[PDB]
Amino acid sequence: SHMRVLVCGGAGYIGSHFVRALLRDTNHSVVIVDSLVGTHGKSDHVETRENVARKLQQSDGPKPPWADRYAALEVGDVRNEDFLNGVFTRHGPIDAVVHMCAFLAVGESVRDPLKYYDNNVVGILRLLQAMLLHKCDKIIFSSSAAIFGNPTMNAEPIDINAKKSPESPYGESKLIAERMIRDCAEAYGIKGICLRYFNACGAHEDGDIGEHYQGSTHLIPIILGRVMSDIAPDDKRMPIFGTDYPTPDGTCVRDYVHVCDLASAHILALDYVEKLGPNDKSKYFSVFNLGTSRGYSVREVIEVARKTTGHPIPVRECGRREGDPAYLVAASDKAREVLGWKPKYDTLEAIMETSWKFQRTHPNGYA
Amino acid sequence: SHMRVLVCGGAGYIGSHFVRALLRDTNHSVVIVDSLVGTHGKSDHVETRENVARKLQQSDGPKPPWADRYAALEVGDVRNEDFLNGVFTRHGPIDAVVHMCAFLAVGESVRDPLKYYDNNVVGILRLLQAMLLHKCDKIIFSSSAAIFGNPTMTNAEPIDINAKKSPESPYGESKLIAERMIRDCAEAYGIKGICLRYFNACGAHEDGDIGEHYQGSTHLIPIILGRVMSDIADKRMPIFGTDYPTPDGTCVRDYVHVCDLASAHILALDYVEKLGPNDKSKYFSVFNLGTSRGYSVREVIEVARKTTGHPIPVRECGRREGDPAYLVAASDKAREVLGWKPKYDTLEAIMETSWKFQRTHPNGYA
Ligand SMILES: NC(=O)c1ccc[n+]([C@@H]2O[C@H](COP(=O)([O-])OP(=O)(O)OC[C@H]3O[C@@H](n4cnc5c(N)ncnc54)[C@H](O)[C@@H]3O)[C@@H](O)[C@H]2O)c1
Ligand SMILES: NC(=O)c1ccc[n+]([C@@H]2O[C@H](COP(=O)([O-])OP(=O)(O)OC[C@H]3O[C@@H](n4cnc5c(N)ncnc54)[C@H](O)[C@@H]3O)[C@@H](O)[C@H]2O)c1
Ligand SMILES: O=c1ccn([C@@H]2O[C@H](COP(=O)(O)OP(=O)(O)O)[C@@H](O)[C@H]2O)c(=O)[nH]1
Ligand SMILES: O=c1ccn([C@@H]2O[C@H](COP(=O)(O)OP(=O)(O)O)[C@@H](O)[C@H]2O)c(=O)[nH]1
Repeated sequence: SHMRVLVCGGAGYIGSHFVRALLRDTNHSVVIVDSLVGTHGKSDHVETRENVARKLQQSDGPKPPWADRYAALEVGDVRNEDFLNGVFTRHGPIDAVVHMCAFLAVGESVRDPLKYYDNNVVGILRLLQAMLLHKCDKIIFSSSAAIFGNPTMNAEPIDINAKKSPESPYGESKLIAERMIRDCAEAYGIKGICLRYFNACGAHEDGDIGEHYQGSTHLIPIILGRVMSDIAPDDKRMPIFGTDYPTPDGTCVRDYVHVCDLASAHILALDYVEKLGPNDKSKYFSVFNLGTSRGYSVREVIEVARKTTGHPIPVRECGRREGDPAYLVAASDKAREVLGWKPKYDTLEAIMETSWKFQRTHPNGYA
Repeated sequence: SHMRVLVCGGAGYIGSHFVRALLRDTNHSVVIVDSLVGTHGKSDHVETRENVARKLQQSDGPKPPWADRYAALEVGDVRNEDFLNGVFTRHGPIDAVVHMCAFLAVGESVRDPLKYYDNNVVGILRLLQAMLLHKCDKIIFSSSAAIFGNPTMTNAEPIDINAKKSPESPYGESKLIAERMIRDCAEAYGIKGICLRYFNACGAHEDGDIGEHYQGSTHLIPIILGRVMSDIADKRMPIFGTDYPTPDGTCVRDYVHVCDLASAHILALDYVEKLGPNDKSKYFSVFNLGTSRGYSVREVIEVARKTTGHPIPVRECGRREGDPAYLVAASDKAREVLGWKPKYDTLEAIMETSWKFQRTHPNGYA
């Protein structure tokens, strides 16, 4: 069911996996708008017309059914209202917006709130205003488990409607965005879906795209980066942020969901909003928690990395990183029931293997 | 305590009363920044150097202690970076910011959320960024009872500062996010902030020269008094919703005089100015400002009838979306910590000042 999709932040980690799924599993037209602030100012990995061509060229073998599928790339900031307007006009009519751009280092948001409120909140504001101006009535928003925080001061899978008590400015910025999108449904008829990803991880089976460790603030990429340093010719120990949490082993528990499963959820979300009609209205705004429903502590994740890489990965216990909730695991019944979401990755072992395959073949990232 | 104060939205209804209190009851320097979007693009009422000299000229009798006091006026949008930065630079150093600008029609925020999220949220964001850039560490923010919304399922009692926040409108959401942004700036940059939740602002300065004119107003009392004016200077007074979970079915509110709100800001300014390195836990504070008395829409109209002597015919209508059923304030902390002492209690006295201003201003300030 062809549809022209505008993917903000599409050159990023999760965005690249979503775009690839759009290009290989759908007939939608893809337009990416990214400032490249989260990609070191480069876009060699983006599946533009030229990049896709070079890939099919440099390599030999049966031409894939998606060999001619590519996305357009518009480089700029979504807060630059002029730039944004030009993108909607030149690539219009835009049927749906998938808003993935943001700053997402929870620890950094606590130290520099304004950087996060500006980019995260003003960014979604500008998109919503552009959608209204250009008659676009469908949006899929990248939310987070960070909107939940710790229980109001049993730890079990978090439901979509659990209380929202953000433990960081990052979480607050995602939460206000959901409120804004919700209010636009009632006021302007904008159909929106907020997908709360939990801990995104893994890499596409092809092993060519993923989250490089250099400059990363996330657990697994950092662990694998320590291995990339243990592999190199002779403190390289793996830092554990906080061991005094209200969890079984004292370290934070998270739900690691594969980026390819997150990608398929967006395709299902797009089909859902596209089928909504005027009688649905109460269904114009919906939220879904995306996770495997299984949790792993920081210690357990490191142990899986050790068994996946075959390396020692010496650790070192440190103090808590401000902004971190003790436990964040997802209950995804709504996503499974309503969207028909069917995650292919369940164990961290299989996920970790795809992350390692990508990292171990990219000592310098995409560079 | 000679402090230079930047008052955003200072040309407005509540801002004008706060500025007058600053000029007559303090020795602070006042700089007003306002786009005049809420004042019909005019500022004849603002107590600038010129406007104040005209009052003096027309006045007969000995000069008051505050005869020559005036405020500077910078006309522009706080969301305009170049403009805001220029104001901080030319009038600097700015010691404290009193952020009063915003759009505040609860009913309109439900119909047009983006207009409110933009102005209300981006406005406070720019001010906080400017404060950081220009080394300003003190801010007093105009919050609202709208951040509370309805109670989660009893006994309807005055609302405590830490009651659950369940905004019933985008307007309430915009005020709430501003409080969380200010709070996070305390922890991160050492910015000392106070969020004053005004409840239903009403009344007018005893002088009878400034207030909220009915033409273009979305608020209850100004609209009621406007119905009295139109008849003299349907045409029936509309009651929005009569099926609310209240004693008489209409919304209950806490009407607090703008002059009492003004004195609370002066007390708030003193509170943040006295904060030091040891008072980290006090860098972010919130206070609910109300009389603790509630009046339903029916009761307010009843008071207006007696105050004006006009029949004020009515027509019951449906609910205005975005309205909580009950909003009355418990002001224990404001009284205990700031030493706030409201001079107006009952609505009769308040209504009297509102009527005095309106009846003498058939065309507003025009
Ligand atoms: N990574 C996770 O575990 C996780 C979990 C929950 C939610 N999320 C959310 O998913 C989205 C994507 O995350 P990611 O891991 O792919 O991160 P990422 O940084 O790789 O992707 C974000 C992309 O957005 C771009 N961007 C940022 N601000 C922009 C702006 N103002 N204008 C244009 N482009 C801009 C960046 O250049 C980057 O390419 C974000 O909204 C993030 O908050 C991520
Ligand atoms: N009136 C009430 O009952 C009430 C209750 C609770 C909270 N508040 C808050 O108190 C404050 C003042 O309310 P008021 O009744 O005096 O309203 P008002 O409209 O008279 O005052 C607001 C002033 O801010 C200005 N303004 C708006 N956006 C601006 C911008 N972007 N840049 C520069 N100036 C801008 C307007 O021109 C206006 O002069 C607002 O923040 C309002 O939300 C009012
Ligand atoms: O070097 C690191 C990086 C992260 N973490 C922890 O691993 C968990 C996941 O952190 P991440 O930044 O990868 O994602 P988040 O849960 O903040 O969205 C959290 O408890 C972090 O404190 C850690 O112990 N050491
Ligand atoms: O013409 C009007 C205007 C307002 N109201 C009601 O009076 C109460 C106060 O409304 P207002 O806009 O003056 O202030 P708010 O409580 O929204 O901050 C609310 O229940 C309104 O619905 C009314 O019944 N008729």
